[PDB]
Amino acid sequence: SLKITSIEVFDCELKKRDQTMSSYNPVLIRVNTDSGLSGIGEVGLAYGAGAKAGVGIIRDLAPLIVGEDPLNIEKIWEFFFRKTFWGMGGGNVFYAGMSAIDIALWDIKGKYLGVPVYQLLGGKTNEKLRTYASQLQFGWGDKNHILVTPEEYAEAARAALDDGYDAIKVDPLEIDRNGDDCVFQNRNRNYSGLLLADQLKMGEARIAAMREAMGDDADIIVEIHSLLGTNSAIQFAKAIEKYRIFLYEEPIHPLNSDNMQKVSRSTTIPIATGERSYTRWGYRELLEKQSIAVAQPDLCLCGGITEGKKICDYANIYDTTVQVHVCGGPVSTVAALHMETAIPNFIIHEHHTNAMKASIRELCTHDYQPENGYYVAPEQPGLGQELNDEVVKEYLAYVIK
Amino acid sequence: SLKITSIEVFDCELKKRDQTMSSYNPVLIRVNTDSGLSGIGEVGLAYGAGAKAGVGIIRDLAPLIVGEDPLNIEKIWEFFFRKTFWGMGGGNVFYAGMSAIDIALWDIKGKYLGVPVYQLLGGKTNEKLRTYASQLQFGWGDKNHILVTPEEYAEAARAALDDGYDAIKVDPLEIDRNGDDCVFQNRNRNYSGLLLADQLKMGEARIAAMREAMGDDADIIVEIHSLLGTNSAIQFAKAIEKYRIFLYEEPIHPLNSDNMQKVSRSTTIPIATGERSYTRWGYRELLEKQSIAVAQPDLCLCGGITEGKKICDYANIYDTTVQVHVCGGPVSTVAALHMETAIPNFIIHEHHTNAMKASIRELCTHDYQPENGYYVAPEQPGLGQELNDEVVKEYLAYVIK
Amino acid sequence: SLKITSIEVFDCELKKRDQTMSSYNPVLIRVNTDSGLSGIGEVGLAYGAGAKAGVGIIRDLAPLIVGEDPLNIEKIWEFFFRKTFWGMGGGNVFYAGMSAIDIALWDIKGKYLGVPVYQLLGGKTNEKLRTYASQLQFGWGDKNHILVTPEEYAEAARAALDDGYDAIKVDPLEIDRNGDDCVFQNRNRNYSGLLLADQLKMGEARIAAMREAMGDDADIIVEIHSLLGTNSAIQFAKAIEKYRIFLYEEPIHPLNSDNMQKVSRSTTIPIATGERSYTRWGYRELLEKQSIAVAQPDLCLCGGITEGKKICDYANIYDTTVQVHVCGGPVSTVAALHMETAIPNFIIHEHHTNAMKASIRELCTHDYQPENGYYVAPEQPGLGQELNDEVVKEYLAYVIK
Amino acid sequence: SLKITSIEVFDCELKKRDQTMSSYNPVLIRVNTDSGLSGIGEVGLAYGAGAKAGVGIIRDLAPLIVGEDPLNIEKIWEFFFRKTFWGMGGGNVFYAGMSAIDIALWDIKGKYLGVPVYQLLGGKTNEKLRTYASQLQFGWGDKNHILVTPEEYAEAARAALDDGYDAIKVDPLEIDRNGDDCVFQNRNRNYSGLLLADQLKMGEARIAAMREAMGDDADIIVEIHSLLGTNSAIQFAKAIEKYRIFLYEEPIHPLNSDNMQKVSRSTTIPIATGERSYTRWGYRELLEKQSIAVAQPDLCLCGGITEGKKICDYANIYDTTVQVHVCGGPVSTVAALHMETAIPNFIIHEHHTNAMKASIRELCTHDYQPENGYYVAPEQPGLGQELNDEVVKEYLAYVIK
Ligand SMILES: [Mg+2]
Ligand SMILES: [Mg+2]
Ligand SMILES: [Mg+2]
Ligand SMILES: [Mg+2]
Repeated sequence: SLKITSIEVFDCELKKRDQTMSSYNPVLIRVNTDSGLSGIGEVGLAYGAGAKAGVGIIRDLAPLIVGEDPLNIEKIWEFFFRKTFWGMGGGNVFYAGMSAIDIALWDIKGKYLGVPVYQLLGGKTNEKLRTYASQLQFGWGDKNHILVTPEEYAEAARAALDDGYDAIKVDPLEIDRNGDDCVFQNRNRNYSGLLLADQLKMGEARIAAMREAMGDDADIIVEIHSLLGTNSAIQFAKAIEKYRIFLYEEPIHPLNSDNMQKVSRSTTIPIATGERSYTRWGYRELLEKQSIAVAQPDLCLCGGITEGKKICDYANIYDTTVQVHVCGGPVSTVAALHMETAIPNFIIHEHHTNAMKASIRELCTHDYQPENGYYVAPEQPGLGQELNDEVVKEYLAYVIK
Repeated sequence: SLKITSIEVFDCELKKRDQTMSSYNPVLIRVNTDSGLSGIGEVGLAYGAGAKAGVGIIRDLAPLIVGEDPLNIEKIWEFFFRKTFWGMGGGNVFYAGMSAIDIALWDIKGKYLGVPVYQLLGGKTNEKLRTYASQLQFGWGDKNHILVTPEEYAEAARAALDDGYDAIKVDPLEIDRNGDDCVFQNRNRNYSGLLLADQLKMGEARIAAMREAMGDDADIIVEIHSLLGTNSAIQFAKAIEKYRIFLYEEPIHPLNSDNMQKVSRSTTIPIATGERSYTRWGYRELLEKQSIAVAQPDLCLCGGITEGKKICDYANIYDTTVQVHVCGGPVSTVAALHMETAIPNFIIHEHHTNAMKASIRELCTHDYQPENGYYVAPEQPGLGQELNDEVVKEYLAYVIK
Repeated sequence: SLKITSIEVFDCELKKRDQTMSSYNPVLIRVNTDSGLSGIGEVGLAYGAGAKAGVGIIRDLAPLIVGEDPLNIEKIWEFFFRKTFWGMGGGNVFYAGMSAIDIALWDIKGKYLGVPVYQLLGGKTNEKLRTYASQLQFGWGDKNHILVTPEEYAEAARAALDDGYDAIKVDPLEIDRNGDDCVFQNRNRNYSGLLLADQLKMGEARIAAMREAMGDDADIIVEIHSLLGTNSAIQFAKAIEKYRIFLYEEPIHPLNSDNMQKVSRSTTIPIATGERSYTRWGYRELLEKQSIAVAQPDLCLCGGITEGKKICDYANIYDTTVQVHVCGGPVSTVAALHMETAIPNFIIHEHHTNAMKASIRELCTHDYQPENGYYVAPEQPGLGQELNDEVVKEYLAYVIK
Repeated sequence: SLKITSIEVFDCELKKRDQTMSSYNPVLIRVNTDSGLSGIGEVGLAYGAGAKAGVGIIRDLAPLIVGEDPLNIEKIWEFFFRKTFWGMGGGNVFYAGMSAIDIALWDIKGKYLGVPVYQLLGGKTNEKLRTYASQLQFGWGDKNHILVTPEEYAEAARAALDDGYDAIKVDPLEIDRNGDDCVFQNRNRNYSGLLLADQLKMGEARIAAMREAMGDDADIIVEIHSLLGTNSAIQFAKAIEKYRIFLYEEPIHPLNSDNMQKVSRSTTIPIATGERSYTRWGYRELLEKQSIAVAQPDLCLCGGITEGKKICDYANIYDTTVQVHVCGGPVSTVAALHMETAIPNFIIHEHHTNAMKASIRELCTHDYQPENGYYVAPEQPGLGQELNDEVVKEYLAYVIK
């Protein structure tokens, strides 16, 4: 049999190699065994305020499974859920720690059994995966900058379509009229109540310009990053329904599920959420209340592959399809690709604007990128990724033995 | 006006000074200002899997408020909620980081204004605070060890009453037949479904013996630590109803609020929970579904004094009274005392079996202990504690400047 | 320590100095202590039928706290709630009496601690406060008269915008086709059922003329003063949705919360209410039923600053923002300014058309007015207002000793 | 036709004529007409904090109907509801002012038409009215003082039965161990959460002793005066169910109707409330949620005879029967008797322990007292009372002409 021998934690402070990417700190792990099979995982706190907590949570959780059999993945998941105290009252950090370990264990099991992770998740259901260009308020391809003017948003939409995408996502309210970023800066605090005329006009004009540039057929997902409250989310939705919006993502935060239901009932645009929703239990009220068209769990936050699969299976009975949230290192991308290949209720894959950055790509050994708007799964045993040790040795923070 | 100059984070690995306390690791902070006024706070992850994540979250949050005016407490809270990404989909670790900072800010403001924190929370509403002896499964007073036999539990109860308490709390199922601890060990996995006869008998016998030793008048709170599921929680409740139980704490975890409601409707014992429920949003479904008689936020987890007050005020409209959850360092205790002194809907104060332990006491410079089953408020400016520098220098982990 | 020594009640029958303002009777109080620190408050019954009851309620409540420590503000509030009989079945008059006393106690506590009241409410969250010109059916600035013709309403909108406002409020149905006032006269009794064509046309034409005059960007709040019933409120709302209405205030009275929900579900205009809703308990059904976008408690009716803060905190979890209702003397204005400065869910401040009247301004020592559409908080200890004794000595009605 | 010429308001400070009755201050009015017909009414704020507000509200409302035709009772009621501002967000004081006027108008109309008021309410439905001896915690008959010991309560019960009653009401928790009164004093603040063992025992012992002294057949109503909260109300109910309790009155206050429902569902004792519930709107949630077996509007608070009748008629469709709340002057009694004589859903009449007191009796010119546990209706035109001018001249406070 196998025993876990050590877990390495990498604090990937990208600013050390790429000062461009200073808002960014992937947290990667490697779980090693006495057989010599290792697996890699990722804690999904690469952006916002969380990376150092993410490193910490691996230090908290890793000691509990040193010496244990990695193949009992359900048992290990349940132990973390039940026997840690915080497993039964956890959130983004705790479940991110479980997720990272869980991903690595799936990687190990695939290598042990000689097959890609999608085989272990039910086989090749989807041979290729429709993909969108994500977060175009930061540009696409050539012109990468913070976009303010409607013409700039139109240009980014054209760039993405020229790159062979037939779907894009944009947050048209994140960037204020001065070019400040409302996700991370105290700007437009009124967003949580009702929009001002200028703000409604700013957001609608960006979407209008993008729809004009793209034509009618390509799809537009409107990302809101939980910036709006129930009333402004509905207000803005009604202003943009005329542009044929595919999905309306995180119109408000997920903490009040009844408010999510009210948003969904009050616009014709289908609602997506999930990146800030963790475990089956974090989807129960969203699904039961018929509030969402699309679930977007992050496999590096929601409980990993074991739990992600369960969220997908559950979503299916409410006609809710799945786009895994992906915004971190290469490990998140491969976990998503295996999940999406296997699940019958896949809808679309998210290709983040920064997924081609050198400092992200160099963390791992393989590069999986879309071609002409489509992704395919890795075919090697396990996830099909390893860490690039030449780079990650500089990011090694802790070894749990 | 004032400016935050640095935040110190203390990783209190108590095992370094007391090998008996290796299950515990308080996480303390100190927020310093350019006036020389400092405030102290606590991240409520002293037990279970979480301490190192708690250290990390302070590394993540502290840099965002270095240089800012500490007096703008509501603004700082809201910024953490809104502009960090994870504040709108947090959990135990994120909200614990917010809590510690918030508590340190109230300490600063009390010191600045020259009054105890209870004055800033509305004044001296409750002159003294009824207190219970908490967690008697580990003994009380003279005989402190893991208790197994009904007679041992009866002895603990007598010891508590002799110490001047007229209320105790006990988890009569945590310890199995062999003395193993179900909270942190993989024992009695069947607890989440239905109890076996031996287990029902084991728990009831402990309660029965305790009630016999105490007499009818002293109160028994039954703690379940979310060890049971809906069905076993009800099964066990109905077996112990005959002993006149004051509160039933965490019969199940709080992740499914409808199941909490079902428990509440299926026993005559009033339900308490809340140590694993964070922010006002954490209490909305519990209160609206009329599921709980007593809310138990931990001020070092639930969002601090600012948010804890709001939880208390909200609970009041549903006739839900409050016992702050306290299991950590001396900072958690004083935050609790100030809150409980101010709120009209205080019910009882939790005095944990280890809150008198040297290795916990020695973190801070003052003593606050109950007398004749009652607590009173600190009366000095601010929280009424400082760090004991001679001790905590050995625990200093990071300074954010 | 401090003890309350006396409470003065001022029956401000403005007609004694200003026959123009004969519909108006502010009720002010002053609470004095043995330290020489005094605080002022206001009973929010300056208009409609209530002022003499308001004077009476201070006579009823004041004796109960002579000799008591004013710093225990929560204790005093709770005593009035619990131990007066009518505190637990009260309404506008009883809660107005509690509010006035509560405001004065906050004033005292701010002076005692040397800081403005907003500091005690959580600090400076909002540095400036967007303000609307309120009740333009009575004119703005130059032409103050009862407005009937659509051109007159357009003129008042222009006057307000010229005064530097970017938002206005108007009740376009209060004034009937003969210039009578439906709020206080038995006219258009059919309003509670369904509107007649002429009435629908009258109201819509006024709003249309105002939107035309203002342009598209400035905001229009439509005040209904509970004149309409569920069916006519919806009927009228649907007629005016085309003009981009910001808020629809008091479309019906608050006594049937399910009817409020039905109104909210049946129009795209966000609903505001609250001036006739008192205490947390008066908002529970409004919020739970997701009926309101904006809460408008009057701090001189709803339970004061202590309770107002609690209403704001509660509203926030439903994405409900707050505009304090202000239509009385200068004390109401300052209480609102301190509240709005501190709360994270402020949306807009109400500047009533009569807030510049000489006979109102002369009641107090300071004048706080908006500049270019914005208010700021007072900065002196306490509320930042005192009574102007030269004037108010003529209004002194009772001293409770 | 007739015209109202003046309204006299009497501030009945009974302490001026009887120092034993200093807790009580009836507020009476007389409405005079140009025909010489007068009517009398009562503002139901004779106890608790409210009398002077009640005098004031008559000053506020009276001027609005001087000169009007008193026969248009529905019109006058509706005008107060609709055209005063506060009538659509009132409460105890506002609706009490409406009530007093309304009762005086029915007195006038009965006199004008030459028939007792019950005839105008539908006729003599109930020839006699079962009556209970109310509030035995203050003694009955020979021994009138604050009662403490179970034997004292048993003695009160025997005294009532000897007086010909076959039903009593008692609040067994209002008086503490030391004889202090929890209704108006800050004692037993914990009552709003959960009862302590001593308090549960104290209340149960009083009920037990009473049931023993009475025998099984006579009825016991348990009054709680809204002293308990949801959880303690249920706790105490379940302790006294064994004594066969007829009604449980005001187990909690009426501000949260969902909690009232929860109480109703959690005990086998039928719930009564309504003295602190006003207008039909005050009863809607109570009746629809099937929370109450018996409604207890006070006609001097709930909106008078006009509105009281409507409450009775509405309660009927939910099988809710009516006991009018009566604790005030002789006017409240006769209004009750006429209402109860007419309504098909009468259940029992409340005879308060002080309704026979000289200082209350002497306010009016006639005697109406129960006999052998039964009341009958007055038979003279109108209400069947006049003011005793020789007494009330000393209480005259205002005349509105
Ligand atoms: Mg997103
Ligand atoms: Mg616990
Ligand atoms: Mg209004
Ligand atoms: Mg009663």
